[PDB]
Amino acid sequence: LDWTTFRRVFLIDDAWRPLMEPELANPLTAHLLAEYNRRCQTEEVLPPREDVFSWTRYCTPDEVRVVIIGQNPYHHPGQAHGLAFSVRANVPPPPSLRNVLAAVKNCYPEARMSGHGCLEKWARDGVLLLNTTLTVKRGAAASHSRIGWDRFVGGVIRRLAARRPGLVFMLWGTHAQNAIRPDPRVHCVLKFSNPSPLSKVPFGTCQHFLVANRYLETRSISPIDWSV
Ligand SMILES: OC[C@H]1O[C@@](CO)(O[C@H]2O[C@H](CO)[C@@H](O)[C@H](O)[C@H]2O)[C@@H](O)[C@@H]1O
Repeated sequence: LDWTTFRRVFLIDDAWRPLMEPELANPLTAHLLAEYNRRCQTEEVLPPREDVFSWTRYCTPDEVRVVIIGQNPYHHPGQAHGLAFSVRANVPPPPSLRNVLAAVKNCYPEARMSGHGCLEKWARDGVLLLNTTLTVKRGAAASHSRIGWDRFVGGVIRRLAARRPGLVFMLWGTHAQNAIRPDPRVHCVLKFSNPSPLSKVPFGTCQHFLVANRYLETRSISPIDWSV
């Protein structure tokens, strides 16, 4: 597994090399990539290839201030673009994203919200929106959850966390909470129910956005402007 080749294939930004290159030495990464490629040859896999690692482009590893974990990408064309929860700018926010934006609006009654659900602005500001499974077969939710992305992604998050003391993690729902278990004494770990529409627990009362900024300030880190 060669870094230059891998980087070129997925248009990965090079600032992430120290965090991702080590993952290429894990024998299981080769298996993951061969299976991902096998899937792309036999299915309409989403998001498009050039977007699978869009999260490496919006900000560098040292700019990450908050990590929000997702599960699987949207499986309808035109929705997913490589970031957890986010959808392309011309797509009315699906239920889970609508729920997240509503909590944001409840936390910040004055925020000037655009009404769209493209979280590129958050990503550029260092809010890492990462799915534990990066791809999916069109029309079949979570269809790629067993191909190996979760270990690769978890590895990257682990290296990022060791490199960076003081991160805020927002772990929403069971799956997110089981996949990433950051040292609570080194990082601010915030848990909540799932913004997924299947949850019968309202996501609207989530105050993580406010809690996160108070934490960042105690660590002399600039707060996040959550408007979007
Ligand atoms: O439902 C109206 C409106 O309420 C919001 C804001 O809290 O979310 C609630 O309702 C959803 C179902 O429509 C739930 O899935 C969600 O958990 C709950 O907080 C908005 O998201 C929604 O537009």
